Amino acid sequence: SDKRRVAYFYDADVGNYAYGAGHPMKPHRIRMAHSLIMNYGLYKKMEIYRAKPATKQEMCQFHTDEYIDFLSRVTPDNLEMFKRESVKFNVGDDCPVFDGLYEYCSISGGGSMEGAARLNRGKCDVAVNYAGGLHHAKKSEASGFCYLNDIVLGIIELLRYHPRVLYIDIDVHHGDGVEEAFYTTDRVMTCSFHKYGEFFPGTGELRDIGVGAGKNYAVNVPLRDGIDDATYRSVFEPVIKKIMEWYQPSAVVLQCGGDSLSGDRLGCFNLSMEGHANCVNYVKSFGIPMMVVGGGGYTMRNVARTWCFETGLLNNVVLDKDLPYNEYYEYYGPDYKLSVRPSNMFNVNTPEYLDKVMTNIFANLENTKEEDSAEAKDTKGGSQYARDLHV
Amino acid sequence: SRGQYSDENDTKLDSYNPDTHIDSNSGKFLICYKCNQTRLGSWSHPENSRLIMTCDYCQTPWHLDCVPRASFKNLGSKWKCPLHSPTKVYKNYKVWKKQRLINKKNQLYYEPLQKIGYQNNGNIQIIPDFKITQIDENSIKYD
Amino acid sequence: ISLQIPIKLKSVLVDDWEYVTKDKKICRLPADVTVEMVLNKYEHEVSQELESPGSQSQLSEYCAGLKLYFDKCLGNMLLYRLERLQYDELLKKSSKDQKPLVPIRIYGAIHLLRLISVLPELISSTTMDLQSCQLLIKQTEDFLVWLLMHVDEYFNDKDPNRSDDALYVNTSSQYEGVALGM
Amino acid sequence: GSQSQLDLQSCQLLIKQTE
Repeated sequence: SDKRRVAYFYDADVGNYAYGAGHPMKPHRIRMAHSLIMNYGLYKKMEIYRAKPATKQEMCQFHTDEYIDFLSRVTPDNLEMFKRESVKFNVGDDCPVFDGLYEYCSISGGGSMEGAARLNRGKCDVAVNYAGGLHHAKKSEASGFCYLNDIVLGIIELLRYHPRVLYIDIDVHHGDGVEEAFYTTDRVMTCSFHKYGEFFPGTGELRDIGVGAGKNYAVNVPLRDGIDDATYRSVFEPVIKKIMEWYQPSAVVLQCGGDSLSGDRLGCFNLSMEGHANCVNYVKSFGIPMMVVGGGGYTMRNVARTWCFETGLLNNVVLDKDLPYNEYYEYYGPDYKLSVRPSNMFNVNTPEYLDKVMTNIFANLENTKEEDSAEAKDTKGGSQYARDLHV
Repeated sequence: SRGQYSDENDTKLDSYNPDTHIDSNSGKFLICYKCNQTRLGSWSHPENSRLIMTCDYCQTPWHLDCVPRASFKNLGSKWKCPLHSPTKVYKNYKVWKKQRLINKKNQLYYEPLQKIGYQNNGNIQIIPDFKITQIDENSIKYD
Repeated sequence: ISLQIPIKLKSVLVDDWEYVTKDKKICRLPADVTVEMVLNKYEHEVSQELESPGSQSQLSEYCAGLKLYFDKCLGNMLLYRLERLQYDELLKKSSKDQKPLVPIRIYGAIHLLRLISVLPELISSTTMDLQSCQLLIKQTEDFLVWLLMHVDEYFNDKDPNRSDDALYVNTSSQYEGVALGM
Repeated sequence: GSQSQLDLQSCQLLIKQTE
């Protein structure tokens, strides 16, 4: 809607990491999203930024000392001797290790703290971090099939400028660690959309809205196996409208998870480009400070398509469906158009069930009313452009 | 299997509903308690069809919209229909945990002689050491 | 051979098993009540409620034998797979300040009752005379009868979710993962 | 509206009612 200054941080090292063979969750989607953004000519209203690797003693702001020290010491050649810390944090059993793991966590946490600092100094209204998005882990855990929770690393880094923080999770495999870390405090409100069925987090309920000062201030909605665009609009607009009319947040952290797209390895939702765009569009419509972060997406074509669409609209330009030639020209679909087609799969959700969720949510919410900190030390990294327009 | 406490634990078309709305036990239709609508729907427009899960204890029908549930669980603890006594009712405080049932030589015993200001903290086998006392409905009405 | 475990205490053991495995809860390490205080309450209470023809001799002898039994046979049969790493870290903390490894004064009456219940499992597989067995069974039955009256004070029905006096600490995700791993 | 109401607890109601 209104004109906004959108900042986007990307590290080239994020792309060249492979989690493993047969691995759905992977970092290669970030480099192709970056390439699509670079080749779509979005640089006219954008600035490029380089994500500095996370400093060790500031990385420990969320996690424990031994967990970070293990992550900086973990590698495939010594995982066999690392058995205790391998099984203690669910590392190598469900989430295998690889070369450059600590590098990935460092650059992801650096990008998240960079977005938080850009929010703090206020030069850019919106920060986009596709490089991070690791949003399932916990203080001493790699559960939820990831390794870090860099959103909660970036949320508290923006607490100093933003007292009230609002977080939204729209993809499946919701933010167990995100709502867990900010359970008992009203300062950060965690909203998450997920399905009751068993997922990588597994958690999420309708009665776990908070304890202590954070009571009634962490709303979770249990959804069903696939939502139509109209039903998702009817379940998203009133809830977020009531939240912004009651909570009065001063910041928004939006999880741009591609896991809820029409067809991926573990996703089970059926939203098209319109359905995924309205989540960001609605929370953009209030103009309060914003931080877009993305970690979801098991299929490259769908998550790259929706990330290019989000990058397009976020700058208030008309993003066309045609894809310019790039290194991934023969990648996205047969017709090579930027549109994720919603599958012909049934709408399990009920309007009566949605109305019941609305009524109990409204009745729930009616009762309520470190040597480098706050720093933006980085480099633009736009001197050389790797635009491959030649076959 | 490995030393667990075993107490109660063990995307297609509309065809889920006929497989759930008909149990073939007596050739009848099960109707939910909150609303007296089975809501099987029509084949041409299956969006009005609602999935119904039955209880694993008393086989009470229940719509997925009346009780806040969104999926069927068939691994782990069996789903409990919310029309029974609470297991951990909380009222410093008190954590009621029942007194279970005894099948060893009918040790649980049945002695109905007072049924007045019984104060037997629940645990009644209603009729028309550990002691599962017997109670009647007239006493429940009276008190 | 098999001692008359009262049905209330059988329910207590099943509840403890549920808490350990299904609910994933372990007992308080710094328990307010251990075996030392329950035996102190025994000697403070049961001595004056009966005459003294000499029964105090073998009464205290059985108490001392039980106390000695609770040390070595704790790490042999007890410690459900969740509690192995808590035992490891307890002995590591005991060895940190050069203190001797004495685990009897750490665990509460739940492990004491569990050791009481596990007696017929290994009593039968040894050359152990019935003459002392009858007296031991009778006095252990008296022990369970005493525990019956004290069951509300000693195993009060509380959970580790809103107070710290529930004689239980809940498992953590890392501790749950590493306890059942190895 | 209570008008009337008439182990070791099998006889305490009668003495309470009479006395």
